[PDB]
Amino acid sequence: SSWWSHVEMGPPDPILGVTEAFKRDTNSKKMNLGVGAYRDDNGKPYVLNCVRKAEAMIAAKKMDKEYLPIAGLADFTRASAELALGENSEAFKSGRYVTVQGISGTGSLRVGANFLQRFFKFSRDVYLPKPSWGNHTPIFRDAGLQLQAYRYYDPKTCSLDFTGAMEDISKIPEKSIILLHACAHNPTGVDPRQEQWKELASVVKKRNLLAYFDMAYQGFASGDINRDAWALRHFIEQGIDVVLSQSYAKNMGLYGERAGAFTVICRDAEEAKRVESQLKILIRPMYSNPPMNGARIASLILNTPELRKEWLVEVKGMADRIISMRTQLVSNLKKEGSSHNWQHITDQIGMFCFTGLKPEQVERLTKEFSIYMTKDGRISVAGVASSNVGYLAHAIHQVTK
Amino acid sequence: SSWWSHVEMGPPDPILGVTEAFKRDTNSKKMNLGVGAYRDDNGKPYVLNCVRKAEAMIAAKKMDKEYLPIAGLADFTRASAELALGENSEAFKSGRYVTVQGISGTGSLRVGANFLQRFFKFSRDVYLPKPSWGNHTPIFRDAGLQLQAYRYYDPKTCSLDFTGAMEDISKIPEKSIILLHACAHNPTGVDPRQEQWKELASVVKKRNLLAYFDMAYQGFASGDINRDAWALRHFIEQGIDVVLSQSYAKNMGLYGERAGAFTVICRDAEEAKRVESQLKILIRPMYSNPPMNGARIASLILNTPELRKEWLVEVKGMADRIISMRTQLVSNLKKEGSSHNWQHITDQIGMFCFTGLKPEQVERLTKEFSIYMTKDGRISVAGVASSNVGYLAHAIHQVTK
Ligand SMILES: Cc1ncc(COP(=O)(O)O)c(CNOCC(=O)O)c1O
Ligand SMILES: Cc1ncc(COP(=O)(O)O)c(CNOCC(=O)O)c1O
Repeated sequence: SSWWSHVEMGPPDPILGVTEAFKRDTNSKKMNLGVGAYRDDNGKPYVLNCVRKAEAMIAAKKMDKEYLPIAGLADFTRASAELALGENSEAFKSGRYVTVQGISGTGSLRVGANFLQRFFKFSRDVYLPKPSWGNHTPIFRDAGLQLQAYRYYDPKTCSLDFTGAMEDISKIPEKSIILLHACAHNPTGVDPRQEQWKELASVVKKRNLLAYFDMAYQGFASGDINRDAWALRHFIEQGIDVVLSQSYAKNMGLYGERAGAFTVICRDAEEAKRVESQLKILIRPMYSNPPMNGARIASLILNTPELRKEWLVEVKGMADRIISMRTQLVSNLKKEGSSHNWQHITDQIGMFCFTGLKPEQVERLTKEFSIYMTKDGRISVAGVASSNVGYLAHAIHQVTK
Repeated sequence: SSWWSHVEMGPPDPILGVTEAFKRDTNSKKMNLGVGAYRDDNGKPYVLNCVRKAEAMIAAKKMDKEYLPIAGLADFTRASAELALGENSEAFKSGRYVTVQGISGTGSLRVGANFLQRFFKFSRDVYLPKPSWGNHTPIFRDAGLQLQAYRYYDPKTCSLDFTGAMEDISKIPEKSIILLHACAHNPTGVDPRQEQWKELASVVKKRNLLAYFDMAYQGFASGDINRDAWALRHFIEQGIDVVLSQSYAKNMGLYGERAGAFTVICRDAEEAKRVESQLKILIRPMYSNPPMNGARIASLILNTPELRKEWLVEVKGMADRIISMRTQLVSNLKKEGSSHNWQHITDQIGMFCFTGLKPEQVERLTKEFSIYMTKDGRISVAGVASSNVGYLAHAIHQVTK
């Protein structure tokens, strides 16, 4: 009897645990469709061109490694607020925002969850779509709030349960918190239609609910960043003061460097100035100040005309390629002799597909073909190259056939 | 009445807030002796030679930016455990350790604080020296444990209150937690003497207290890393299973990149394997995985014969130079006509000096000479160059004279 004799064996990460098991496999044909991670068309991890150049200039500068303020790099902070909101925005123009550099999306999400825990005096409840990205549950629980749900997907029709959503949303108690994904819903690939987004807005506004936007895939739903941010900005200008988490993990392909941000839209420049201070008191006893590299790459890109330009060409190339792969998937499916309807595959947007495979089929896939995906049937199409689309097709067919 | 109208203006960081105010000053002679941060002898932020080369090789490799496991870079993890413990160690030889890459010292400290909160079933109390590094209070409080104190420094004699320490320590309730600094006590510069460390050990062991070591300055107390780790290893081999936080923020001069680690010495390889899993469940809903750059630089240095070698030459050069500056300080003091006793200046070890200046003197210093330090009278000698030792001396004298 030791200090830790009572500490039991906790299970591997639902998602993250998929790269683990993937690593270990000896099949030369294994494919990791586990986490939303882009592979170029050789299915080689891809580092954007503009990032490679952003690193070169920093390099060249012979920059110091001195501690960054508790809120992060001013320049990255400010440039993110902008990417989120648009430069014309009254919110942005007026300075009624506070943006803190955070530990990528996951970290922004959590500083955010702990901020609310601490200053959101109106409710302990955070309402999450059904289904949501797995980590939302624990981020929120470890922070100290309660979890609730609003109906989102409908597996019968492979899309948005707009009447059911509208119903749960309409009954959320005034002033609770609700998590909405900005675009490329994870895990479903289904997003409200402009029109729907206008309606959600109304009911959100009407119930005076605190809107919390998870924006990890901006430029991944349509190949266009301003378009992707539509719903977000439509809210704020409808008079909704949101909170949001942003990640550069996928759109900049900055994954392991970890760069993200957390923002609060307040009412004044003075309120923003007051929240900033508190965000900083909260963040100090956490990790004191954040990782400088990712913030530095991104800020040079966002703030360098040519670097941003290149950035959109290449954020465009990624969205497209995911599209050719969806296309081609469906195609081989039919070509392999698939009897099923694979329309959702090319219907869905973002990095994933929500295929509908049942667990024994997901399991056989892993075991017989070395194709690694989460057991909810979600596969990352992000991860498919011209070279293995055939292989996935076949596999999919065998196990389904 | 907004969401955040009730959120008040919290004060600037006690330490961190000193770089802020420093930044803003227009005096060409301002000096920032606020945070423990090394400046070369031009008093220019210094990036070690071996780091500059570590970056070059990574660069050259054209490494990917893919997500790292929840526990960090295996290689950095393992190499830190070693730097902490020594390669001969039974602890290390046997694998009864779990090391998680964390968000520098501050972050390791907190993962650690939350781990305890969650699995340390024996007490909610963490006993901190008097005085301790400021952030210890809030790290620990935000995590959820209670704070307590053991007498440490004695301002009458400018040293260790060994009878008072021994007394408080001897009365700590069995199984509580106690934070001990490994070397270069922050803020005092006073460390137990080998002999004292042997005695602390006994009373710790005897009371069956959970020893928590904060090791942020290894190679800063003596210019020698193995020596610096003496007390730490002496504990474990006396049968004490500790927990420790390590930082590479000062010894690698990796400040803003943020690389650190948190370790638990358990009883077996299987227990270690069980704690690892739980550490990872805890860390996932936090920041999902940590900043890859610092971990990558450090691991190439620690694990490259030539890179480590260079590393010690240069960790030796930093300790030395801090010594010449202390020396010279005292010297000018006398030369400026100082009536006081400045023996503690050269008596103390590490990055700081605990000068004894009262707040009105600290204040005048800031205001008349542009010398920025914390109000506890602590100055970072780390920060003095051959060029400004004269200036500090004078200043010190004026305000003291
Ligand atoms: C919707 C959503 N929000 C937020 C995030 C967080 O991403 P990051 O922390 O990498 O910025 C992700 C990241 N996902 O990919 C990795 C995983 O499941 O852990 C995500 O899908
Ligand atoms: C004793 C001690 N432990 C732990 C730490 C944490 O250092 P880091 O998080 O930079 O690794 C420090 C860092 N101090 O310098 C910066 C500050 O006061 O915030 C320290 O002195």
